[PDB]
Order: sequence, then C-alpha cells, then structure tokens
Amino acid sequence: WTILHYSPFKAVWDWLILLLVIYTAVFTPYSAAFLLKCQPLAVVDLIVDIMFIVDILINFRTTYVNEVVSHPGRIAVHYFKGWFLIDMVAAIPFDLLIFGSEELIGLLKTARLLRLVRVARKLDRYSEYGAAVLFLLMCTFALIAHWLACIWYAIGNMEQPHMDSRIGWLHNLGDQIGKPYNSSGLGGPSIKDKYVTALYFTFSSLTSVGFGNVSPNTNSEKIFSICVMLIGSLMYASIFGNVSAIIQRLYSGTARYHTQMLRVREFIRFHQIPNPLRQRLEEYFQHAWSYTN
Amino acid sequence: WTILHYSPFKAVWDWLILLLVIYTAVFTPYSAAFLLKCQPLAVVDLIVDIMFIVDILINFRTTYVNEVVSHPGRIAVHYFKGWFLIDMVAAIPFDLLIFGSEELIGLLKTARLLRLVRVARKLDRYSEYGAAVLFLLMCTFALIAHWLACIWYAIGNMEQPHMDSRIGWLHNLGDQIGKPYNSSGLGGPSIKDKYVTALYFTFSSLTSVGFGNVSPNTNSEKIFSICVMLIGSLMYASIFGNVSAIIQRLYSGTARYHTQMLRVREFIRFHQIPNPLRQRLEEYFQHAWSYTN
Amino acid sequence: WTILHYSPFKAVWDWLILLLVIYTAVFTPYSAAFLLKCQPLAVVDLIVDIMFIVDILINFRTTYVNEVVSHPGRIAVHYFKGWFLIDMVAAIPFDLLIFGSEELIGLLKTARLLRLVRVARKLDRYSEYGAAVLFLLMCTFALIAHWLACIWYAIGNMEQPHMDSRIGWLHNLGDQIGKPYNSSGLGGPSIKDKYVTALYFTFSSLTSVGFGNVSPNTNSEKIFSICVMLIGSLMYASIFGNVSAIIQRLYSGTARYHTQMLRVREFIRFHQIPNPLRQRLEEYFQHAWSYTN
Amino acid sequence: WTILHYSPFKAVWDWLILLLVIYTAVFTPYSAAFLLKCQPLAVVDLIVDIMFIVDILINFRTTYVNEVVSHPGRIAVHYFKGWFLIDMVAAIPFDLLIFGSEELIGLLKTARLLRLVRVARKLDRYSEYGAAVLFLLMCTFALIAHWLACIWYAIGNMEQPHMDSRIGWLHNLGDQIGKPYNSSGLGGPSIKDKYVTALYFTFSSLTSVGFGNVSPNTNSEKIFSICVMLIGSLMYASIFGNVSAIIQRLYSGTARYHTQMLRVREFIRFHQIPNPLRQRLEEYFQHAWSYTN
Repeated sequence: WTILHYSPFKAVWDWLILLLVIYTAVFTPYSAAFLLKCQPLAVVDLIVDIMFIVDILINFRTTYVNEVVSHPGRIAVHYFKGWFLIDMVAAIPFDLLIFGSEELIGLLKTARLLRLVRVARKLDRYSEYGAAVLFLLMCTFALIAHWLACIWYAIGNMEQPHMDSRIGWLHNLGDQIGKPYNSSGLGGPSIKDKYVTALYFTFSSLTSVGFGNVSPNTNSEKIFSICVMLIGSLMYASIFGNVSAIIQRLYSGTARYHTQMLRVREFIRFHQIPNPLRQRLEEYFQHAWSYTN
Repeated sequence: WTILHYSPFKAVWDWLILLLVIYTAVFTPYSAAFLLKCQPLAVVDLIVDIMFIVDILINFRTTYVNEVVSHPGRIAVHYFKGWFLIDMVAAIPFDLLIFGSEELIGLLKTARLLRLVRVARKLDRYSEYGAAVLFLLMCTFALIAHWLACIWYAIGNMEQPHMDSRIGWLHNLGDQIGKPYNSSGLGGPSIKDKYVTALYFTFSSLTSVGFGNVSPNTNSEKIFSICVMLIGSLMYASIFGNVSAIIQRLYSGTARYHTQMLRVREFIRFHQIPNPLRQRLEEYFQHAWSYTN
Repeated sequence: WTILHYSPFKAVWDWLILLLVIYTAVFTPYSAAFLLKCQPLAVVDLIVDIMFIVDILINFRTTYVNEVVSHPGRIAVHYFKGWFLIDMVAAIPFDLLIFGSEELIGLLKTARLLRLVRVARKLDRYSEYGAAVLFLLMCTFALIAHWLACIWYAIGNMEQPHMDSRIGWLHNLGDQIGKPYNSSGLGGPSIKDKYVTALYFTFSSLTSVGFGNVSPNTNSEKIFSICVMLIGSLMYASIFGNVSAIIQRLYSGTARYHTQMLRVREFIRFHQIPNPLRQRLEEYFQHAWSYTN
Repeated sequence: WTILHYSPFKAVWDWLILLLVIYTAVFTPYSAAFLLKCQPLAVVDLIVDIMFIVDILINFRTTYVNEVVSHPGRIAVHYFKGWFLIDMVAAIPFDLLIFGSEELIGLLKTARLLRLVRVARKLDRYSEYGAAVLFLLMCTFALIAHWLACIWYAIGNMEQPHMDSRIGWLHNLGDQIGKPYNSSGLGGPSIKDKYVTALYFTFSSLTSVGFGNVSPNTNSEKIFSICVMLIGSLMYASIFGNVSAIIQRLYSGTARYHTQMLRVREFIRFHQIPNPLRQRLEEYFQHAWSYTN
C-alpha cells in the first residue's frame, strides 16, 4: 500500500493536521506558562499526540517528486535524509521517559512546538487559495500575540514572588480589579484575569495602542516591551502588508474593471461621443468584460 | 405601469434610500443600546419605516436584466425567488406582533438592520463615482465606530449594576467627570456623557491612540478590546487602504503629468537642449497634455 | 509697464510671498487664540500687510495666458473678474476702520487666513521640484497641528472659567506642572506652558500616540478628539501617502537601478556567464546606466 | 604595495569597519550622556581607535576610478582633496590635548561620530545585498532610538538639579520603581534603570505607542516629544517604507509566481480545458518557472 501525495485523502489529511498544529500552538505554550504546579483536555491532548504519530507512518507511505517516486525504499530514505529527525523529536513522549522535578517534565513538552515545521513544509498546499492564506495570516498574528502573552506572564510570575516591593505588572493587576495579593504573595487574580490581561497587553503592544492601565515598570518588562516594539514593527508591517496585498489580489478584478471603465468613460468625454453610440461602447465593455474577465 | 432601472427617477430613489439606510444604521443601534428600559424623531422613524415599505412596491414594478425583462409576472417571480424574504423581514412592524415585556419589542427592532443589504445589492450604482466611494468609506468607518460604541455601552451597562465593586468603565467615567453614582448604583453620568465617551473610546481604539483616561478593566471589556484591535487592524488595512487608493486614483491626472514632465525634463538635461528649441518641447507637452488629459 | 509672469523677478516674488503666507498661517491663529485682550511682532505685522497690498499692484501689472496676454486693460479685467475679490477682502485694515470692541476686532483679523488661497493659485510654480513639495507637505502637517492647537486652547479656555469643578484640560495642566489655578481663576500655567502643551497634544493626536498626561475629559474635548481622529486618518491616507510617493520619486532612479541590476544579475547566474565575459556585461550595465539614467 | 578596491581583503575590511562604526554609534553617545563624572572597556575603545587610524593608511594605498588609477601619488592627492579632512578629524586623539575638566573632554569625543560618514560613502558596497540592507535598516532604527535615548536623558539630567520641584521624568521614574530621590539628590534609580527607561520611551515614541507610565511634563521634554513625533513620522515611514519594499523585493519571485499562476488558472477555467490537457498546461508552467525564475 502507498498514498499519492495529490490524492483527495492526502489533501484532507494535510488540512486536518493544520488544525492539530494550531491546537499545539495554542495549548502547549499555555500549559507551559499558566498551568505548571481523565480530564477532557488530557484525553484530547493524547488523541492529538497519537495523530501526530500516525502522520509519521503516513510519511513512510507517501509518494514524492523527482515526476512521482513510488518505491518504499526510496520513500523511507527520502524521509530519513530530511524531516524524520524533527518529526520524531516532535513526538518522543519525554513525560513517559524522565523523572528532575515535575516542573522540568512539564516544561520539556514545549518540544511539541517543532510541529509548526509541518506547516512550514506544506506551504505548497496551503498558500494555493487566497481565502486560506488570509486565515493563515490572521492565525499567525493571533498566535504571535498568544505566545507573547505566555512569555509576558512568565516574566511577571518570575518577578511577582521576588523582593519586588509591589512594582511588577501582576501586583498592579491585583490592585486594579480589587483582588490584591496577601502579604505572603498568595491569593490575588484568577488564571482567567491573568491570561486575559496578558493577551490584552500583547495585542495592545503589537497593534501599538496603550490604554494606560497595563504598563511595564521593571527592567525585564521594559526590555520585553522594547523587543515587542521591534517584533511588532517588523511582523505587523510584513503581515498587514501581505493581508493588504491579498485583499488587493481578491479585489483585483474590480480594481482592473474601474481602471478600464475610467479609460472608456474618459475616451467618451474627450471625443464627446453621441448618445446612440455612447450606450453601445459602454454596453460592449460590460459584455466583453463579463465574458473574458 | 413599470419603472426602468436606469431612469432618472430610479437613480434618485436609490440615492434617497441610501440616506434612509444611513439613518437606520445610526438610530436603530442607538435606540437598542442607550434608550431601552410623539417626539420629532419618533414621527420621522415611522415615516422612514413607511418609505422602506414603498421601496418594496417599487421593487415589484422595476425592470431587470438576466437584455431587459419588463413583464410584471417575470419581475415578481425574480423578486420572490430573490431578495423579497429579506426585504419583508426588514419591514415587519414587530410593535403589532408582540405583547412579553416592552424590552423584547424594543430589542427585536434590530431586525431593521437588514436594510444594510439594500446598499450591498446596489454597488453598481453606489460605487460608480470616486467622490461617492470616499463618502461611503468614511461613513462605513464612522458607522463601525458607532456600532462598536453601542456594544461597548451594552458591555458597561450590563456590569455597572452588578456586584462590581466599582471597577467597570462607567464607574470610572462617573469619578472622572465629578458625577459619581449613589450607593444604589443610581444617578451618575448623563446619556450624552455616556454616548460621547463610548464613541470617543471606539474611535480611540480603531485609530490605535489611547489617551489613558478611558481604559478596559473587566474581562469582558478586555475581550471586547482584543476584538476591536483585530477588527481595527483588518478594517484600517482595508478601508484606509482603499481611501488612499481612491485619493491616488483621482490624483492619476497629476501623477502622470509630473512623471511625464520629469521624463521630458531629464531628456532635455541629458541632450542639453538649447533654449530656442527647449521651450517648443515643454510648450508642446503642456498643449498635448491639456488637450488629451 | 508690465511684468512677465515667467521672469526671475516674478519667480523670486512668488517664493517670497510663500514665506509671508507661512508667517500669516502661524501668527494670525496664535494671536487670535492665545493673546486676546513698537514691539517686533507689532511692526513686522505691518511690514507684511504692506507686502500683501504691494502684491495686489503686481497682479494688476502681470501677464497671463488664455501665448501671453499683455494689455493692461485685459490684465485688470481678468483680475477683477477672477481672484481680486478674495485678495481685497484679505487686505482690509480693520484695526483702522472699527472702534465694536477689541475682542471682536482681534477675532475679525482672522480674515487674513484668506491669504492661504495665494498658495492654492500657484501650485504650478510651487510643485515643480520634489524637494519643494516635501517642504509644502511638512509645513502643511505642522500648520494643521498648529491650527488644531489654537482650536484646542480655545475649547479649553472657553470652559476653564465655567462652573467646571476642575475637569477641563487647563486645570489638569496646572496640577501636573506645579502651577495650580486658584478658585478665583488666578495664577495657573504661563502662555508658554499652555501653548507648548496644546501643540504637544495635537501632534500626539495626529500621529496617534497618547502618553497619558493630557487627555480629553469634557464633552467638547471628546468631540474635538473625535474630529482630530477623523482628520488625522484622512491626512495620513493623503499627506504621508504623498511623502511616501515623493521620497520614492527622489529614490526612483536608484530603485530602477537595483531592479534592473537584479535582472542583469539573475540572467548572468542563469546562463553561468564565465568571468572574462561577465565583467564586460555588468560593467557595461553600470556605464550605460550612469551615462543615461 | 597597493590594495585593489574590489579585492576580497578590502571587502572583508569594509565589513569589519561597518561593525566598528556600529560600536562607535552605540558607545560614544552612551559614554557622553550616562558615564560623565586600564578598564575592561577602555582597552576595547583604544583598540577600535587604533583600527580607525589604520583605515586612513589603507585609504592612502587603495585604488580609485574616474578604469582604475594605481599610482600612489594620484591616490594620495585624490584622498587629500576628498574625504581626508573628515577622516582625520574623526581620529584626532582628544584624550591627550586638554587639562578643561573631564566634563569637556567626554563631550568633545562626540566628534568620533564623524565615522558614520565612512558608512555614508560606501553604500555602493553595503546596499548590494537585500539581506544586508535589512540589517542596515533595523540598525538605523535601533541607533536612532538610542541617540534619542541619550538626548532624552541629557534633557532629564540637566533639568533634575534645577528648581524642577519633582515634575521631570527622572523624579517620576524614582517614584514608579520605589527608588525615590533623597533631598540631597543622592541615590535614586541606577544607570540601568535610567538607560532602560530612556530607551523604552524613545522606541515607544518612534513606534507611536504610549503605555502611560513615562510621559513628558516639562516644556523641554514636550518640545523633545514634538521633535520625536516629526522625526518619527518621517523616519518610520521612510525606514519601514524601505523595509516593506525590500521584503517585497525578496518575495518578488513568489509574488510574480502567484500573479502568473492565477492568470493561467483563470485562463484554464475560462476555456474549460479538459483534464488531460490541463495537467500538461500547469505542469509545463511549473517546469518553466522552476527553470527560468
């Protein structure tokens, strides 16, 4: 048995694995930042790990181009000469292999972020349709915002229990919603209050608006904000440059239409064309356009 | 009788209905957000509901293309298999169909917003002129800012009477203008203070400038601000992408004129054309340009 | 006698009147907003008014085109039927003709802002050079910020002495700089403190950055800020759209040079041109480019 | 001996002198602003001054063009009549020449910033590669943000020992991090706290976001922010205008590929091409594109 890389199954499988990479890009950074000390998420997370292992076996049973190559020896060698290393490191369950506290074991599952490479390889499939690349550009923006929300909470939570004298962003969140910390550094805002504030501040930093209630005070928070002003000015110019270019690509029929309509309209004015002829020129352009695009 | 879809009457009637759709887009969300619990505005609201019913009668009596079709049976069946459902739901007077508190009758009149579809149906008329497209783009921006101001006041007003402990944006507005709420959660800012502050905050969010006085504190206000930063970055890349394109399209006389005058001037400097001949080249280009555009 | 409109005198005079229009555009709005009830700014204002009256005599003695028309009667009729009405209204010496209080007379001298039309008439001269239209664009941006600073000070100063309860931007300025207003309306910030703050707030609003210290609190300050958010967005779609285009126009020879160099370079790589030949191709491109642009 | 200006030694030397000009552009403004009244950095600072003197001797032995000129006497007089004056003043040992405080000597050594002219000359080398001009454009942005951070600290530090009355940005910093300034002016924020806050405020100002904690209060701070809103809106639009153009230039093969692929895709749909012929058309287009770029 072997799967053809252009078959309708392999198309549906690559679009299914895109959604499981988006699940990984959301819930791995979130669990590593907010949750370090069956449940519905624990069974879903195991299902997703099993499907990323099935995808390794499919990559030993799929054709490739040099026209098609269809022999299991030449297929398995092509995978071992390239991506099989990264696809295996993205799948080794170190949680079942290491014991050294459970903080390290829970953090080590960040190795799953190598699954983003399965989206970097397959841009030949995903970038073919203009409506699908708008979804990838908005998910790239919302995932850059989410990963920065996890780094920003890690930076805050590694300074909140310090000899901080109540200066870092989490102590100010405690005051601002009426949920102050105890003198022990314990209690205070919930995980929803802290995550929603960390995502709000990083969309605020990336889209360059500051409403004044969350702001960086410590040197680590200021250095993070300088880095997010550099990331924001590159990535927002590149992403919304590409979103504008793809919107201009989708609008390009109407953009060419109004341009050629203005040529015909201005030619009619310049020659002062009589009405019985004028209607025939304008109706002809509407016919020749709606026939040929 | 029958109306031609290209007649000067049907042109004026479509440009009149645009102003009644802009009236609907302003005053229906405003009434549903700020006024729920005759005036000159109430008799005008009835007159506008009557004119949107008269427009259904005109749609049963207009010719259409699928060359023109003029037979009333083929007109009626095309409308009934087309927009008549949406046009009728936009015209139902729910005041006469429901009797069970008054708040349901007030809120259900948001079904009038289906009248926005009467603009999207007719972009062939409405988008023909660059001077009309600039008006529609700046009204679409100012209407998105207004609809978000109605949603932002609903989010504030659905938390202000709660067990809030004075954290939401309406309590802060009361303090910031010297109009605080009494212990019952009553009194506070006026409807003018609350509307002008909501509209100020959503233009502030959409144009990405935060002056620091209005800011989102509760998780619903932060999640709304995350949504307005996503909407605002797509909308500002699309609307102000198109507004600058329409400005540069209307500038396409001057842009070609400067570029061609520079090509001629650099040709003159490269060949070092003597003054007796040079003026003939530049005066010819001014004549040929002002003749041909 | 008569002056030829292309002569070096008339060229130097038109570029001198641009500087006197820029003087008018700065110092008339400033005096009419900040300084309502010899010194250098009293005597220079008379010297400038005389030069704007001398310019009316030059317009009665200059050639025009409808080749040139040079007859003094056909010049005088062409000006009397054209711009002379506006140039006369922009010259009436109300200081010497009204006695009716000074608070009206100082405001009535804002009629001098009709001198801005003497620039709109002459864009054929002033737009000829790419470096001169960059100067007009940066002076237009700085003048829009200055005129808005005068409107923002008028809005602040027309509410500060009201039953305000210390809410308008001028009371907050007094508190922030350690120069508080007394309850009598006495003391408070100096005219430099009030002007530099109003110019800062309107560059802040137009470039969409809010540092959090000046913010609009009263309903008129919020309605002003909504107008500046609508102005600043149309202006960035237009002024900084044009500054981008003019900077790319100054860079256009170099932008074409790199584009054509990469086409030569990729042709050389695709054919793998040997070194003895390759230099003769890529040095010939540099010779042909530097010789001809 | 003489060095050929195109040789692989002289290429590596000009890229090494770029990195030493970046060292000068960082550490000269910083030392003149923050460090005013051998050491591990003073040895590096001397080594770099030696290499900027060695570069003058290399320029007395480098060939030049008007085909190449090889003769040392024609080389020397061309350098003496050209850049030698600026290159020499950029290398005078001002450590040795004054006895007149260290406060003058540290200010005087800002003349080393004339080494930026060595990069302004050689843009024929440095701009050749698109990935090198991306590195230059992000270094120009980070260096403008750093030079402004040094001017902003010079403003705050010159006003702080005046009759400031706790209004200027450094007294606010002292309070906001819990390191308040003592009545004798001793202690307060460290040089890391003051520099990281100064750099944070200038990236904040240039990228037009204000998080509300650092803000300009005094008139000189506000006039500086007006200048950074002018410099920011010109430089950010020109730098990220050029980064946008360079990212589009590097992507241009793929942008052309999508444009031409969608012409072929629309042509195939318009003519309704059968599958046996369709595959031959689009497989030919991919074979052709991957061969010719």
